[PDB]
Amino acid sequence: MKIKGVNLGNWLVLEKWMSSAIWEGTDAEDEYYLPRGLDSKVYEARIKMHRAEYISERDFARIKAMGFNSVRIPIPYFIYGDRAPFIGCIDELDRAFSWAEKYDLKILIDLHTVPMSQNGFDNGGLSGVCKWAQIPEEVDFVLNLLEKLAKRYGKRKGLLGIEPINQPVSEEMWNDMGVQKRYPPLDKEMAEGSAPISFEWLKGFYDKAADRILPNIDDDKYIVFHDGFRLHAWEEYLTQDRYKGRVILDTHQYLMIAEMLGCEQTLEAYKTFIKEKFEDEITKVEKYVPVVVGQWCIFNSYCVVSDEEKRKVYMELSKAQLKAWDSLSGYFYWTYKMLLDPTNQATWRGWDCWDLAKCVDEGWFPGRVA
Amino acid sequence: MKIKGVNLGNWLVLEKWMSSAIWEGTDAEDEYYLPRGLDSKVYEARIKMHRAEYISERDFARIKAMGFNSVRIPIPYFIYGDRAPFIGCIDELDRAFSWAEKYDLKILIDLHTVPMSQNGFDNGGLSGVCKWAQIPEEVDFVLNLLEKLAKRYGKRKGLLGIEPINQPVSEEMWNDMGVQKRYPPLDKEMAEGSAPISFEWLKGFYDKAADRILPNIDDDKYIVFHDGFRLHAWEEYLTQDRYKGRVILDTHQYLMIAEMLGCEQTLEAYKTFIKEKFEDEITKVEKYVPVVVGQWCIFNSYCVVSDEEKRKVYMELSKAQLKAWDSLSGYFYWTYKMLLDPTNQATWRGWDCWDLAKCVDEGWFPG
Repeated sequence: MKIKGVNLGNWLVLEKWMSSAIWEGTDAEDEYYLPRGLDSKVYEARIKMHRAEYISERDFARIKAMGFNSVRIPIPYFIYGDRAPFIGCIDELDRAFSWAEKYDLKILIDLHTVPMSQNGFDNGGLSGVCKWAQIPEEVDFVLNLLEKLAKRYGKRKGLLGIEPINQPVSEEMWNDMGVQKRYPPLDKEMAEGSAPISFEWLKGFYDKAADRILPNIDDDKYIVFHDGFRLHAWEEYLTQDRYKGRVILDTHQYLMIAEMLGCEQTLEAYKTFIKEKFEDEITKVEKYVPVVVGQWCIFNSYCVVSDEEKRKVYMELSKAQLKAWDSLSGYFYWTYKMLLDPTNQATWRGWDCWDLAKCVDEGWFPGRVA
Repeated sequence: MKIKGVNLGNWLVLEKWMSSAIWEGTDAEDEYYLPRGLDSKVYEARIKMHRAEYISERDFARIKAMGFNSVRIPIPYFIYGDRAPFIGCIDELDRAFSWAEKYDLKILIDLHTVPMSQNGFDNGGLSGVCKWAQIPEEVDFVLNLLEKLAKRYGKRKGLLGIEPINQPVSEEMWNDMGVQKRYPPLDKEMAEGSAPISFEWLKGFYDKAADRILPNIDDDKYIVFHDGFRLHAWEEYLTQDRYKGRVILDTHQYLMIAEMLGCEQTLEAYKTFIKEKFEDEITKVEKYVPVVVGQWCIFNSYCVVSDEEKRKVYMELSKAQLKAWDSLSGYFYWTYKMLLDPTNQATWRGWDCWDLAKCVDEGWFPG
């Protein structure tokens, strides 16, 4: 297994910072409140235009041309069109499968959002609220959704696997990130009582998700479990007989943490950090379960210095991380594409490196990975 | 600078065949009728999303990375926002200039559409109507618009030049192409009296446009005159002393026209046509005036056959035309980007080669 991938962030699951136009004229910060700030016909028009334009067949041709073999697609819980006022997008996912199959790429379906949220992050669609796991109706809704998706795509050549939930927040991450202040909730009463998701509860959900997914996908397909921010917690759970050869652990690792931990802002120090904190630690998990780094990037404060120097640095950080991931089962860069405008929004300078295809065009990431 | 360019078709000037989402739920065939088929708030939402998503900074980075130095940007006559119900797009053009200057690209501003049309083509915004040149008030509107744009951008590092009007239709084109049957007018009364634009009228308009543009652009910038489908008509006009060093002739050349004229649909026949009808003829014009081939592509009916042979044919047609243009002042591929789905909408198989960036990714055009 050598998964070389990109994420399709901000396509079917909106991330406000990655593109401004859909948010114009509203005060919404997240997916949940966007339709509440617009006339229904305007919301529909913007959503449908965004989904048609942001990712299309030509993007799959580009991803293949860069040497990737896989794509991770964040999908929303409302994909089947059964959760008003949100707009379904099963047709978009169907088209993605057709384009992946044309270009000999495989898709990891990533259920990125759930009703009432698994993390309270803005990327989860509902800022500052984290109550999904406390609401059995919505847990059951998600399990039914996962079953439907497995039945729909489980025999497809273009399926790599299914990830039952992105980024279920741990107690440590919930407290350390100060989630409800970092992503302040609009409805304070909706937010009160929110709780992080315990390891034991998550294992129980994973058991049920496996019961819905594994019987309904072909025997070469994978279930991909997010680490729930507990990289080293999963040996006993993921070495169970039912999972042998059928599972991948997804961990998300951002280079920017090096600076917070005191890494010197030189290439030599960043490369040592990548070797020690990323390669050396994560390969310990690879010993007993395949691991993909399902979100990572080259963002760093040093490059936020001439343009030539920042190009040199970005390229070396790309190569150093790619080298680390060669000791694992693979990776998905976060993210393939944004619509950032650092030329005119000067405060976003240093942040366009989260757009992988743009990194390639700037000389910040290798032109080909295979 | 040898001009190595791509067009930004379908960005600010819509062309229905290149993307479907904006037309959903309507039977509009062109720019003019789109707002007539939608609630105003829906039209505005769709136009604004399309313009934000279709072209952005990352596209200028890609164009530079692919080795181009120039973009040709079709703009609509309603760009300043003064022609209801259409939506202005000065901001978009201003952003294009900022991105071009960041990436060391130059912009040819191409006025692609005019009120009541210069060609009756769908790409002119109003199918089957061609009356602009018969309406002095709208000719004047266009002259004022060109003057404003020349003043706004004429001192900018990122400006290559200004093209006063795209594809003003000739008598021969109007007759031979059967424009009004190919692009039938929705409103027969509006279309009544449509007529092609004569060479003598066009030179008169060019004199007026040059008076609005040339005093307002710097000496390293150009007025770019479309040939009006008359490649060889311009020697006397464009060698006047006042135009020396300030002018480029824009000619549009499509390999598929060879098929209409009876060319065999083989690579060898296409290459012969490219050498004899493109290179050998257009280089005669380059001898007396700079020429750019402002729209061209690799579309051919042969490729419409194994994927590998299709790839080799496309790459050879790219290389053969690039070789032809090497003896000219430059070119702009039509077009940079489309949103076709040939996988699911098989009508478009063989047509995605009009998307230059996708050509590069398929190995149909040199990296």
